[PDB]
Amino acid sequence: GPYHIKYAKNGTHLLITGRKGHVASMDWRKGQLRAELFLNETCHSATYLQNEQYFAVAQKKYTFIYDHEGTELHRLKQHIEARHLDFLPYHYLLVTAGETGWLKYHDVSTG
Amino acid sequence: TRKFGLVKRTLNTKKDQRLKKNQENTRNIPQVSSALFFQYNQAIKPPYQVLIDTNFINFSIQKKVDIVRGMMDCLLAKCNPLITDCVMAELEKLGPKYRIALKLARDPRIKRLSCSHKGTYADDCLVHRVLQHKCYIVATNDAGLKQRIRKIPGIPLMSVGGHAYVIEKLPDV
Amino acid sequence: SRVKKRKKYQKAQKKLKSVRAVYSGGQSGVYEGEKTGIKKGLTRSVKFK
Amino acid sequence: GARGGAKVVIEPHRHAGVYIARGKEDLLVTKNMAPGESVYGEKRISVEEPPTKVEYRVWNPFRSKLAAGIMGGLDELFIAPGKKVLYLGAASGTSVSHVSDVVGPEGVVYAVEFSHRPGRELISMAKKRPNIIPIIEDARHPQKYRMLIGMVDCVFADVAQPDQARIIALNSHMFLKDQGGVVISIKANCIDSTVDAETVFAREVQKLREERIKPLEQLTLEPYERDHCIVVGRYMRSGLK
Amino acid sequence: GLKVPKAVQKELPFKSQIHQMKPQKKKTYMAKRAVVLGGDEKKARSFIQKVLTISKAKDSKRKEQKASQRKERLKKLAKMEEEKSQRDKEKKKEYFAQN
Amino acid sequence: AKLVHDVQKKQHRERSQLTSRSRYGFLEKHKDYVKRAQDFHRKQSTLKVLREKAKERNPDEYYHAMHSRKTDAKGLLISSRHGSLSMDQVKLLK
Amino acid sequence: DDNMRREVQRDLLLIKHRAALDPKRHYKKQRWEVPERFAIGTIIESTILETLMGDEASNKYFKRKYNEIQEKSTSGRKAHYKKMKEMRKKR
Amino acid sequence: VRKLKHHEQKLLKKVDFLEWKQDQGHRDTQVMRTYHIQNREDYHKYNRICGDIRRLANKLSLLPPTDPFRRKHEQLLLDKLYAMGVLTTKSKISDLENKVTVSAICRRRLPVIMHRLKMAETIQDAVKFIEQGHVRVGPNLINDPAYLVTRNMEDYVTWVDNSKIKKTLLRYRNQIDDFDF
Amino acid sequence: IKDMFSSAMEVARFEGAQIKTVSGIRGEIKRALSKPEGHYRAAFEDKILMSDIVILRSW
Ligand SMILES: [Zn+2]
Repeated sequence: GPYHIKYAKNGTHLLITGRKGHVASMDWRKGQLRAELFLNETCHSATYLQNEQYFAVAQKKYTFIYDHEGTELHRLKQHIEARHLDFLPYHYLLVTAGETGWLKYHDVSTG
Repeated sequence: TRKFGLVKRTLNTKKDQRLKKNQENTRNIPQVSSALFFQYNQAIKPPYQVLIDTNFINFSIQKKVDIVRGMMDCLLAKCNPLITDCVMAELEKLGPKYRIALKLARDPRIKRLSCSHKGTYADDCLVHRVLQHKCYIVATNDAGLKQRIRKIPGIPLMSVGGHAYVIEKLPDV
Repeated sequence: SRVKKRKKYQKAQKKLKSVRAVYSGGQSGVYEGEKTGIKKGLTRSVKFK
Repeated sequence: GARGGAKVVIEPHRHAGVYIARGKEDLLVTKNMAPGESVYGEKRISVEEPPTKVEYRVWNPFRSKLAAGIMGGLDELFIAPGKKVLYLGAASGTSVSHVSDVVGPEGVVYAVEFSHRPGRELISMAKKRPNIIPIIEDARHPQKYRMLIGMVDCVFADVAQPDQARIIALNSHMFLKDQGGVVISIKANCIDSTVDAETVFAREVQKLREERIKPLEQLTLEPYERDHCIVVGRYMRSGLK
Repeated sequence: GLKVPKAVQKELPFKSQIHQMKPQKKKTYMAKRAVVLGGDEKKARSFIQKVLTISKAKDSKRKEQKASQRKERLKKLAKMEEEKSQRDKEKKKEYFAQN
Repeated sequence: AKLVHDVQKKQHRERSQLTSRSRYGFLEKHKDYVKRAQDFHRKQSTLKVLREKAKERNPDEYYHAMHSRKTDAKGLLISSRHGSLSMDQVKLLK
Repeated sequence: DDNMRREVQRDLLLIKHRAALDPKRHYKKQRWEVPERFAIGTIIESTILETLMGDEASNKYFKRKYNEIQEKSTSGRKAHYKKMKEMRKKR
Repeated sequence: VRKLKHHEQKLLKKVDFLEWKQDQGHRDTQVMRTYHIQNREDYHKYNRICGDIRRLANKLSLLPPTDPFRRKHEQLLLDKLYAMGVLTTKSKISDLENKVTVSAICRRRLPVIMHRLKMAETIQDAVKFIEQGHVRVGPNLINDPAYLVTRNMEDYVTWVDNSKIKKTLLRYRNQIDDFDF
Repeated sequence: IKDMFSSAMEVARFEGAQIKTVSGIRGEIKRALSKPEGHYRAAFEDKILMSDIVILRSW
């Protein structure tokens, strides 16, 4: 702990990210664990992308995009020290802000 | 019991199906035609069927050689010249400059052959027809096309040279 | 000269049989099967492109 | 060669419903729909299977042009188990019975014949084979027997007529399914004996394209037949290009 | 056949150590138990090892026939290649002489 | 063969071992000697490789199969001819 | 069945190598790996191995041909080597 | 995503949820897999060192070719990198750009050198033995699978005395002496 | 080698001479052996057999 929680837009899935680096994605109604990462790192926040298939985690210095089963897809080298994450569902933009005081918009579809 | 040599799960580019490059991934020996005795085409006989190439019509006009009469003179037999849709399409694409050649190509004596392929490239269409059936004479002056037909055995090759037509691979002459 | 051309032609007839199948009058007597065997995985048809 | 007491090994052919009998000689065989009798005096092979006694009939290439096609190595044969086949020019059970074996109980064979004398044995055979529907009618007028035929996956034509191309086109349009099969037996002499065989074959292929049938492959039936070829095509209503 | 010295064979790496089975001298129980069908089976077992002897020899001779005609062909082949190489050179002098 | 008579291309017959030396055996010719030299060089080539493999062996090389494989007293690998029977198996066989 | 009856096994082995059964047949060149499914049967109108060895012409052919191969295979071998080392001995 | 239809593909040409340009082709993941790197950022720490070498070489190249300073430093860099084992050859100065790579540095890690010395059947096996305390370099036990071994120190890579692996090596050849153990 | 020469005195005259076998293996007359008379030592480019015959070409 402590644990930051972000529900899916339709409320079917729960994404949890512990400060010490325990990240889990689960369907809380049926109690099925879609993915569980034990990153030995400091995780600040996480968010779901367009749907439960992909989610993003803001780790010590870089943001990582993960798959439904927990497979790492991308390491966002451009986003540095991000502490807050948000996803604009209609625009497919991922937004980050942190200690750098830089607001970065990233298109998940085209990358 | 934690396992040894633990690694972070990551996308495997070479073995992941979802990626496009990974996603994508009875012998036939054609019979030699029964109409062909080694290099000699025994089956072919008069009246002959001749496929007209686009360049052939242009040169025939240049030398004042009529298509039907010139064919009868060269082979001393009745010839049924045939123009495929490709050759007709090539003539039309040539432009207003070659309107004379288009008019002669539409002569009623020149019979028409339909085509069932998308492209308009006529060199490939002619070569496919001769390979399947050994019953056509190829009338062309294109250097490239003539070499292709020469490699195919038993395909008489006709050309316009000098003042009249010339037939190369037709033993009965 | 006539004899040499005679032997040359009959020689060529033997070679033509190895190049392609040639009709030889058809069936003679009871059908005794494909003597040289049947090849399941070989096709000799000419395919249209 | 293939005498009575000899023993053979039966293995499947590349085409479904066709088998090979190995030995000192190889024989093309088909499983017998009506075991215990031969329709035209062919040899038969019996296997004890756990025990029921299954039988296989020898397919003679010199008698059936379709068998000559299999021997010559046709790449695609639309005749297969559980398919409806419209057989035109079914003189008798020399070839229809073997086709009935390939389609099997689930499939059907619409045997079409015009002459009444061969038709009578076609009726006699068909009562042994429940999957055969004999239609004693001219193939020139498919509208007469439209009541009797539904859609057919493949059309096989062995009619020896000069205008068979018209006969094939009419039957295909009425009864052949889109993307369905067409298998034609062409005899050069019947169509036009004035010109060479190759000119006839090239001319017939052109007619098939005009009638929206795409030819897939061509095969000559030597040494089993002279001046004979089989053209295999697909009925592409939408477009041949 | 080559016989490796035992001194060398002893100090060989794990991957390349020659496997040499020793002969057995004491009669094994299974060797004393196994039944060999005699009479009719003997005649039907000598027949097969004769047939497989002919078939291996025939293949090894027809295979050697190809290897003899491969050598003859490639000698004829290279001669045609040499003619096409020299004559191709000559054409490229005749052409560029114009240019 | 251009400008060569058939007389020029006449076979030259091969000589044989002397009777006094018949005991020693067949008189080797050049083709026979080539068979000897080629065979000896082939064997010596493989032997030379084996010695280098022996010299360059790493004493610390470890393979999981070392447990299954065994070595004789002399130091040579022992290989099972076919690759013990439990009593229950023996009772049935007997 | 996995039993693979010895009569059946020899018959299939006698079809894989059928080119050597008669010096006048000379079949097409094929490999014929044993099929997964097959059914042995007789012709309606004595196994092949039993049928073939009942012949006298075929048996006399194999014995001659087999013997000729043995002469080739045992030429220059240990038996030939020992004779030359014995010729060097006086008697 | 489901396979896009034709009209969808034309309107979504640049859509790719698994490959992005900033990934640089997943070169990091490929190199991590080949040499079994367990720390995600080890590649990019190596990448920065490679860039430092390449930056210096580029600046050196822009000095005049006959400069004594240029020749001295370029040889020193070639001398040092060869000693570490990153560079196989010292002959060509262009190697500082073309043949300086993360794989070259990763190839000198302890698990890989064990694999090349045949102490392990695979790099993964070598990592396990290091994590299990079977491997020493000189007199020091090393359980870190990221230790870079210079050319000189590759001579001292060996098993620990009381390792069960050593017993199997000696027991297999029947050369085990229990006095030592 | 033996039977080429009758006495060691003759061999000394031909010491260093070029010789060969029927197989084509080239050699040299190195030295004359003291016992028996006429025997001599030769070195060949490759090992020769007992069945081989050595020849010295002279005119
Ligand atoms: Zn066309």
